Amino acid sequence: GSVYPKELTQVFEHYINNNLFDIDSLVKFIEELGYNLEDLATLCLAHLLGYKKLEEPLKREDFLSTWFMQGCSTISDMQECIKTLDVKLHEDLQYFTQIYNYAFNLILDPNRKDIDTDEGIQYWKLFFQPEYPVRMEPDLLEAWFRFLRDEGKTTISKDTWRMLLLFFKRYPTIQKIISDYDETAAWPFIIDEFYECLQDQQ
Amino acid sequence: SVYPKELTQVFEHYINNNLFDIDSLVKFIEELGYNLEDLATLCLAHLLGYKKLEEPLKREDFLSTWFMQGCSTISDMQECIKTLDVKLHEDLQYFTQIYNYAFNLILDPNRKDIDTDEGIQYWKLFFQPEYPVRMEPDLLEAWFRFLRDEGKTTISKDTWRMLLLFFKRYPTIQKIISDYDETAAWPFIIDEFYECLQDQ
Amino acid sequence: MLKLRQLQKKKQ
Repeated sequence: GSVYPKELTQVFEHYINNNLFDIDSLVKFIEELGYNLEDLATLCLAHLLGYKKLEEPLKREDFLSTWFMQGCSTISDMQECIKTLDVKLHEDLQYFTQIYNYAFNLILDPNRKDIDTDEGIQYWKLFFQPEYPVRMEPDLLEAWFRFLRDEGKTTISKDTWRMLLLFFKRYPTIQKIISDYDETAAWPFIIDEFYECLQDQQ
Repeated sequence: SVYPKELTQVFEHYINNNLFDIDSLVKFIEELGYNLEDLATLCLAHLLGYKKLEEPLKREDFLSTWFMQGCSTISDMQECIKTLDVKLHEDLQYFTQIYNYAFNLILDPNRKDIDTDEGIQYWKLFFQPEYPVRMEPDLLEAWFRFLRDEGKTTISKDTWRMLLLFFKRYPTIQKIISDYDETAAWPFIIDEFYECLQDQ
Repeated sequence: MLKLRQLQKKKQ
């Protein structure tokens, strides 16, 4: 039929502001789930709930459909569902990648096509923590951030964002880039610039 | 250079007229060690990021995928697929993800739903006793019989997804009869199946 | 969800 479990509908109602599950709702929901906004697991949540844009409110039907399918009616249940996705974020490279690429689409401001470098950098700092499955030399990550700042790269395109994961797995160190990187491959042009910059600072 | 010679040689080994097309995928599956009817083939498809079986797999996607996984040789790929096949039997969330994914690949181009015939074909594979969602044999047979009897010629995504959840909660005909709630948020079609099960 | 906090500051 049509009625979701009362307990699930109470959860929705609890969070909404002036009839909408808005930005303030999602923040409170994350808080009550027991997370900080810095926690990558919050991206699994958004993805699980099918957010396309953070600016747009989450529809009731969408909120209810999603939890009904996870067998959740209570915060406790939802905590358990996210905890599980959080483990999968750390352990399953394919899932991490998907969530990584998804991050970009949410970071995008409305009406933009590239993300601002500062926002991008802030998110790269989250994704490249040693607990996560793509590990590289700290100096290399720092050199990348520094490059973007020093050379005036104020925006990051989807291609650059998506490709950087393969890049870092393929060359975990500055020296590996120096010794193996080929400019005539099909890397994003900004990655070619990064190589030249590193080549200079030898 | 980006990818090891061995990994590029695997890709190159399967190309037909310069594409990794369906013949490529068929031969890949066979050399991997599988039959087309093994559900592990869906794990493969899913790992390689297939949206539609009709579309040739891009070189870069084949290579990126296996490299990220740490595989260079066919033997590495076999190991990877064996593991996912175990995961398909052992890990219920993973099983559900693949189940859900199947529908998307079954879809003919230009269509929103699948033929009932094709639904049943895959249902029979997904519900073999080796897999994690187990039910009374008469229940699955009743579901197939209901689709025929009630003239259900087409299956929606909604129905496909909800049925699995339905069978997780309800492994027997008698549990459905005793415990199912027609007022709850199940699709109409499962509400009908419930009534059909009671009428008999 | 850092973006979410940014959006809060912009709305306030």
